[PDB]
Amino acid sequence: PVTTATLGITQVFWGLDKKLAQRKHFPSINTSVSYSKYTNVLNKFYDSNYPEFPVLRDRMKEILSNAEELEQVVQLVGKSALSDSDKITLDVATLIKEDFLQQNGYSTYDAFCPIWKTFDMMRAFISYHDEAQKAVANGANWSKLADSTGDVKHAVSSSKFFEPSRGEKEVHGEFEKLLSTMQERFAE
Amino acid sequence: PVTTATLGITQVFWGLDKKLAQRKHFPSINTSVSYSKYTNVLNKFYDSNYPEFPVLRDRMKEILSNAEELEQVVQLVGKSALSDSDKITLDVATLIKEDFLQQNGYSTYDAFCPIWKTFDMMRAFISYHDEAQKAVANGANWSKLADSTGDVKHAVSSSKFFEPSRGEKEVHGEFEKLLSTMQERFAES
Amino acid sequence: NREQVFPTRMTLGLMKTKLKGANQGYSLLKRKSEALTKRFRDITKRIDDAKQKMGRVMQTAAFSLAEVSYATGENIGYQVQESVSTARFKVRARQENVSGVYLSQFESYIDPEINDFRLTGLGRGGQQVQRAKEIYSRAVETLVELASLQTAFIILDEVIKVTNRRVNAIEHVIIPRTENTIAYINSELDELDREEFYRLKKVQEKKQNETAKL
Amino acid sequence: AEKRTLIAVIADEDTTTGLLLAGIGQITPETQEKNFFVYQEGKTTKEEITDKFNHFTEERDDIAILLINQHIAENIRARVDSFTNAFPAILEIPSKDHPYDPEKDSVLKRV
Repeated sequence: PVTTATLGITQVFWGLDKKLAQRKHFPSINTSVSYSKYTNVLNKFYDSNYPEFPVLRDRMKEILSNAEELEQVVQLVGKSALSDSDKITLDVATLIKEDFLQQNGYSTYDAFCPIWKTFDMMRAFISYHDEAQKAVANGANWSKLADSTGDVKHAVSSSKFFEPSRGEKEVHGEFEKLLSTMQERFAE
Repeated sequence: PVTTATLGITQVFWGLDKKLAQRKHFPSINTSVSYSKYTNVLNKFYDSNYPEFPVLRDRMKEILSNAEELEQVVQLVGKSALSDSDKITLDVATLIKEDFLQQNGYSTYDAFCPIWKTFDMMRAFISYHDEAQKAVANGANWSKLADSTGDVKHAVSSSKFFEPSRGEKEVHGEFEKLLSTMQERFAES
Repeated sequence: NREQVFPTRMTLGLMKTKLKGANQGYSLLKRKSEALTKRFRDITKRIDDAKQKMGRVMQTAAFSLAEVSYATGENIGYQVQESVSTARFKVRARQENVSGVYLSQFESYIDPEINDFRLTGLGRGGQQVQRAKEIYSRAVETLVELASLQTAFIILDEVIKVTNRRVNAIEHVIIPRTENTIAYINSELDELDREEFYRLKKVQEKKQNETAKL
Repeated sequence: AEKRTLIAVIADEDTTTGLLLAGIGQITPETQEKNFFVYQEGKTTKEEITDKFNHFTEERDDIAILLINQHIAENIRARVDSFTNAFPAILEIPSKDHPYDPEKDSVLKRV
């Protein structure tokens, strides 16, 4: 009842995920149950500072929700016959869960991920997902494409290790270079 | 609340299952949930009188638990995928539940099954299970082995009817011949 | 007849979610079984047709081989056995994804390293020997296709069997057990609510009696 | 599997010769084993034929598709029924003067 009343009166609610807490995935914040009703009013700040940020977070939420539905269906039916795009969404959202949402609060690199670094990481992850989807829509087999672009996947997974102490210019500069190699490495 | 408080205070829990109360499987003791905390303290009496009795009861508990798990598997995924060892486990556990564990309290033979007859019956059932496991591990097909040793299986299943009124010596003599008649039949097949 | 789960408000919701998931899995698995069974009847019809065609092709190849042997004047079986160092034709399995399953389909191939036949040293009837070899190769390709369809049939039969077993298992154990657990949990929650109501009614009656006395 | 890449022929002499001419069978010199072994009703025995079929199905892992004559499979009907594994495949190709029997086919019996 206390949680119900707080849900009734509050504007943001970060929901504990028991499943994520059992896997020791920190922070164990449930994406489905949580919410933040301040996105509409914070759209002004996002348009002022990081114009593409809200579109990126809606894309990330769409990817996570689609992956949740596909993971339920996979648990039901063994994932024997999965579309290439569905496999892309599952792999991309697993990567997002492991690298972007998950962060070690005690680690020096991910003690405090600044807003600009978080936006750059979102750019990297969403660009990787879009590039993989476009490459497969061009006809490339997902297995071979993933085998070839494991370097890019490792790059975006390790982008969380970029130390924010280097400054906004240095970190965002490296992300632009990381984003630059995304299109070049996905040509093959 | 009365059941929970009694379980908190007591040391032996003879949980009865109404599923076994129906189908006239008496005593209906639920082997899964039942426990006895005097198992360890009875080791002195067992070492004095029947030294192998705790080992045999541990083996019977292991057989029953393995069969419970295998039956939970089988009710969903069928009995075809089981190995021959799993087939033996299920068969001997059905034998135990239908002959040893179940004791009719109003029949002359099983009105009072004393400790020596119970120990001999555990010896018979555990030796039958061990002989089946060893003979199949040697390479025999379990279906043909069971068809051949149905005589020994029925002799074990008929161990209940040995009247305790015949005496400790006479009954033990009948159980000693049962084991000898068991090894020879399994050796022959 | 029901799961031995401790009743709770959260446990009731978790078990309702489990029931919904079991119903969804049962519906999707029934759809998968129906689609795979339609493909199964298609494969059985193809197997019957391919068996008839393979019988006809085998008869034709046997007639051609008999004609070649008659033209040569002797059995070329010994020469073929002697020249059996390597196989000119090889089959490589391909894991085609038919419907939900990934039943393998064999793919034939020709190796030119030992493609030379036993035409040399046969005495006579070289053209007949070559024609018989070509007919035998065509029959071997047809038989390879039939065997690939047969293996697909066997794999699809196994997958349909396990899928229908899971469907029946769900619909007759998982759904009934989960529904019974839902009913039992709801009954226990209602009993707890009734106990709380009775306790609060005693508290209210005591308060009313105290107020009346004072 | 990808390892199983071969054609097994245990049919009559004429069918074995035809398969060898087509290139279905081979004799490995290093392994001292022949993929296509010539066997007839008079040659060897029913037990020997059954043993050879079992070796081809299990011991000869390279064999992927097995071609057995209907007459040969008649004496090895029990082995054919016991060989319920999908790989390797078993085909009951008819032999000379022995028309293919749909009833005698192992897979057709499962239908």
